[PDB]
Amino acid sequence: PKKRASNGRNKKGRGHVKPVRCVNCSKSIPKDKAIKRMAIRNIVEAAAVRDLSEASVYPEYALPKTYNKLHYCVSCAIHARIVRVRSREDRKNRAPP
Amino acid sequence: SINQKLALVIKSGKYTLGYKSTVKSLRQGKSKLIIIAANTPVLRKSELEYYAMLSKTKVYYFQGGNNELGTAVGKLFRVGVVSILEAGDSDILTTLA
Amino acid sequence: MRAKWRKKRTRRLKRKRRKVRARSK
Amino acid sequence: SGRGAPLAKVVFRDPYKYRLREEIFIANEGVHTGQFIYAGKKASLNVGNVLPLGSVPEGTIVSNVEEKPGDRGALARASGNYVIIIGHNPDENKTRVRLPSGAKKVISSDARGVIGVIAGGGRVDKPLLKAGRAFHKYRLKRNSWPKTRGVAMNPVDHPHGGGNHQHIGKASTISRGAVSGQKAGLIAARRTGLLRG
Amino acid sequence: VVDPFTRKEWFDIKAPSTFENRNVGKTLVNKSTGLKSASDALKGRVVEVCLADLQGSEDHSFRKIKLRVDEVQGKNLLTNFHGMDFTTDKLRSMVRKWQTLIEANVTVKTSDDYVLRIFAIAFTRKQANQVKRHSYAQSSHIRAIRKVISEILTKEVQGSTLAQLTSKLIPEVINKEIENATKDIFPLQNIHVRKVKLLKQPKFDVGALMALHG
Amino acid sequence: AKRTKKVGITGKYGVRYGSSLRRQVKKLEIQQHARYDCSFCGKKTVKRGAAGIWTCSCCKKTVAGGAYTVSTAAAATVRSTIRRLREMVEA
Amino acid sequence: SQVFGVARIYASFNDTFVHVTDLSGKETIARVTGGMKVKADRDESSPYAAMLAAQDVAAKCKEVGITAVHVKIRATGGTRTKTPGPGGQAALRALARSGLRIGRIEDVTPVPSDSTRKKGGRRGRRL
RNA sequence: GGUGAAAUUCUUGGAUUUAUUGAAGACUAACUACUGCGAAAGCAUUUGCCAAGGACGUUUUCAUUAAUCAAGAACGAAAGUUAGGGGAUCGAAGAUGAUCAGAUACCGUCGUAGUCUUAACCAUAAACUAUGCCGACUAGGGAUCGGGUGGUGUUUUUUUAAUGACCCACUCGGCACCUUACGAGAAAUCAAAGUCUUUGGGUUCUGGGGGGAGUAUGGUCGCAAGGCUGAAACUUAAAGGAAUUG
Ligand SMILES: [Mg+2]
Ligand SMILES: [Mg+2]
Ligand SMILES: [Mg+2]
Ligand SMILES: [Mg+2]
Ligand SMILES: [Mg+2]
Ligand SMILES: [Mg+2]
Ligand SMILES: [Mg+2]
Ligand SMILES: [Mg+2]
Ligand SMILES: [Mg+2]
Ligand SMILES: [Mg+2]
Ligand SMILES: [Mg+2]
Ligand SMILES: [Mg+2]
Repeated sequence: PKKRASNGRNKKGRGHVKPVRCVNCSKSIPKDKAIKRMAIRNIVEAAAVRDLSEASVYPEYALPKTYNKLHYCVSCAIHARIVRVRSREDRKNRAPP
Repeated sequence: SINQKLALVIKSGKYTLGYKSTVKSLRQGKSKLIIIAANTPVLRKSELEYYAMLSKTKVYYFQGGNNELGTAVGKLFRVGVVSILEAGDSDILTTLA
Repeated sequence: MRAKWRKKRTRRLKRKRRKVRARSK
Repeated sequence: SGRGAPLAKVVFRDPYKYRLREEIFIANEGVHTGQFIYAGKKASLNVGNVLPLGSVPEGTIVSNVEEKPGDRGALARASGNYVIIIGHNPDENKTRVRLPSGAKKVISSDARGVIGVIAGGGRVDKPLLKAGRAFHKYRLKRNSWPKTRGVAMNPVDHPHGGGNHQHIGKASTISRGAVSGQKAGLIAARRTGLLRG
Repeated sequence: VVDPFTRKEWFDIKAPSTFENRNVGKTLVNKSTGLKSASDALKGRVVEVCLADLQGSEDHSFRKIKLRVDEVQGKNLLTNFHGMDFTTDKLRSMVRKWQTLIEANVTVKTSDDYVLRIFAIAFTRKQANQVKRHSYAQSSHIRAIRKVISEILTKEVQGSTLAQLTSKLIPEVINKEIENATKDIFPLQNIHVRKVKLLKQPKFDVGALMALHG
Repeated sequence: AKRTKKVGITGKYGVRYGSSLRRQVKKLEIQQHARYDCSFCGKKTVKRGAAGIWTCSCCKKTVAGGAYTVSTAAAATVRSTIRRLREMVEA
Repeated sequence: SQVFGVARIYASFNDTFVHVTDLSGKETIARVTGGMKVKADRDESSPYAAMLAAQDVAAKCKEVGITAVHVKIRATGGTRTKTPGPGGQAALRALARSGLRIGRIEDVTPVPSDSTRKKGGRRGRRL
């Protein structure tokens, strides 16, 4: 039977979207079906900040952040526990948190 | 724009087509405008300005060869030069184009 | 037997059947 | 005759006495009779003109390029061939070019070339279909045709000759230092076999 | 054993006058001698340095500047502006979803024969009181804004000799000009040149370099 | 009436030399025997006189072109590149 | 008051480079890699190998005159992971430990406009 | 370097790593979304040129010119074929290093074809919304794209004119979504898959248990690969769909 109304993807009005490559295994993925996450990390840590504040010129200069959009194939997102397989009623929920 | 002005002269005004009749009309002072095909040879073309400069009549340089100019004046042959004897319901003489 | 591989194998038999026939012809 | 590319007869006025001098250029594609050619350092960048290499931009396509300034054309003369100006070296003026064979050459910037590609291109695209067309092609060139295979000969005639079967018997790759009478085969071959990396 | 660090000379990098404090840093070279003298081992060096460092003010924490050494006098390497570029974390923090990114670039020559490509970036902005959540331009605004930006960038360059372009780039008066000339088409928030790359160098003009390095 | 199905002009070669070779010749012979528009007098009167020589039967103008066509694509690309660089020089 | 160099920490997976240069980057000063500090081939990219490989870099920066460093952290980039390896953080912390001053940390991972198709096949690297 | 761990491979002749400068070919990240356009296939850097198109607006024109369509045609991913060009990358074949009982697989490093383009072919995909097209009607809601209409509604520019952008309220058209189950369905589910034994709006295509078999044969198209058309003898009590408990 059919599992999802939005079959497994987000494409109603295209036919063809574009492929993207999985960051974990390089699998080719339609861009709308890819599981996308936004990793915003401190350039150093959550614990070496005090060390870098003590041992650096420019007191509390910037603490720059690292931005990268990750694209995951279905298999790698499930095996990395990014999407966490859900129940029939709970998979209809599109809320992030 | 230029083509529809040409079509209006052919429909409403009076005109002559071809080298010999154009030069005769340039001699007789009956020409208000000369349209010159792009691929008209340079000797004939300079001959046409020299005649036109003598009679103080405007020269417009058609963009397109004698096939295109013949089509523009509504003909099924090439015309390398057209002379406008008098504009009819057309503003071809008043508009700089 | 996957359906596309059975199709491929059947294309191989057909491709060689049309060669033995042309040979015997 | 014997040349694939057509020739342009270009008439110039002699600068030093009242008379006309004629020249035999190799016509570049797009050059027509009655066209004005301009040949000089101050010539325009138009097909057919003859310019020094140092006074044409990057990526310019020229033909009949001088190997040395004044030799009157050595490079890219066969139909459809051309030289690409790939760089300038203004101090001790040199121009880096790409030859039809793909080699990178350094020519003096004062050597001349003709803007455009040698006309008659695509000729070898048409198969000859038959010996007779090769006969007439070489009747106008030289006595290089037909060719008898060395293995088809006798040992007195060719190093490939002899044997109770037609075969070569030793390697066809011959050293560069072999002497005349030995250099039949693939001379100084760095590799052999179908070109397939 | 070699230990090449008992062999080099520790030169000092100087910045063009169109900045704050011109003391940038130090460069290690060699000990000069015959047989490939160390004098030529510098004339092409390019050093990136933050505009915040060479201006003192921290509001220039992004937008690093490339300074290329032109010649060597004494224990001093005189640098000239070689390029400008925003930092990566600045770009990435600036690109956000539910908005439009507009980018324009122009290749343009200065009053000098300095050929250089100017880039520019801008982002559609939500108006105050806006309820809709994505603030996108209508692709006619985008060409309108891009046409405005290109014209402004071409106008700011073609005067503004390299020294004047740098003195224009530091206080970001160009982005006030872009904003003033685009505020009607569509509101924008993060308007920046974001990059300058020099494509072709004019005559070396040692006098011009000395006009910046006193 | 359609006298041949596919050989066309290359039916003069009968059954010899191979169909692929005859097809290859056929494409280039049709090009080399075609009439082309004159860029000078605007008439379709340009015929080949020899490989690389294209002569307008009127206006007597002769141009140098491809072995089997008046203009080769390489020649067209070289024309555009030369024009582009010329305008860069003249800009 | 201080003399600056550049740390240029390349933190891939399976290795980490601590490559201090001058400001220009033309002159290397103490390039030490994680593979130098361990012999197991499992942990060249480990934080401990990075700790040791940045400790001896800074022990070399001193006695040569570099007292402060601008840090450029790098991932493999191109068509690869884009995520800084485990060793990059230990190497940065090791530089701060070692008395070297720090200024202007930045990430310089080469990020294309997607280009030059990624290795692995269409179905990806499946194990 | 590479991996889970390694080998293979490069490396004191300097590998990897740093910097400056080039060359080539491909791709067009982020922005990029339950958003857009296209007949579908598909289509994402700028700018110019060219022809086209939907929707909207309309107190313009024509006046049945229309719907669907055997035959007949144009287009039609990728792979593949031919001949040039290009050939950075990745990479059916192949090589090689591993793993294992074996591994001619997965993993590693290379690597021809191919990947790109031009001129021709081919005509097939889970070419899918697995949902023919045209028309009408049956329920509530909010968001969104394009056009329009209306607010003594905000906002910048001279302080506010306007315009833009935004807000609100309507309206046509569109991609969708949410709730409910009128109603439908075997159910999953579905605003169409509803207005069906209370069975008829128009029209095209296709199916008739599972295999044999999309096989054989003939025809036709194609350079080929193959495509379209397409049985039977024989064999069989199931095959299958959806859901439930384990
Ligand atoms: Mg299932
Ligand atoms: Mg599709
Ligand atoms: Mg022979
Ligand atoms: Mg014999
Ligand atoms: Mg982009
Ligand atoms: Mg859009
Ligand atoms: Mg039909
Ligand atoms: Mg089908
Ligand atoms: Mg179907
Ligand atoms: Mg839509
Ligand atoms: Mg039945
Ligand atoms: Mg049946």
